[PDB]
Amino acid sequence: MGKATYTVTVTNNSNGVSVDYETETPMTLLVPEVAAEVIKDLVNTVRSYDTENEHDVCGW
Amino acid sequence: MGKATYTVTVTNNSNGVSVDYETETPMTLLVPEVAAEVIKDLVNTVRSYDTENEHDVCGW
Repeated sequence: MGKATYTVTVTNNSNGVSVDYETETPMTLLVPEVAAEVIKDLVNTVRSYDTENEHDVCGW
Repeated sequence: MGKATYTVTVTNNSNGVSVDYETETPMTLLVPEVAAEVIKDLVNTVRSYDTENEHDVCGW
């Protein structure tokens, strides 16, 4: 099993919220639009657990 | 114990290499220039181990 994939894990030490996402991106990793979306995607996901559930959205 | 920080890990399932980075970026996480560098930096670091040279641009 030798595929080209990447695992980006984003966790908040302030909220202690961990979030991992498997994304297979070669050069796209260097890409800002992709990296930004990834970083934001991860964060967006981390916050996703904050909003909707466990308390209603407010701060955000 | 109440600090604001984030843990972004980057592992290449293709090279089985992993790289973790602890950075404190609130809104920056959404920023592409920051995320791009964070994503590229992470990758650059992961690849850094692939290259004999272990000197990667990351503030100095």
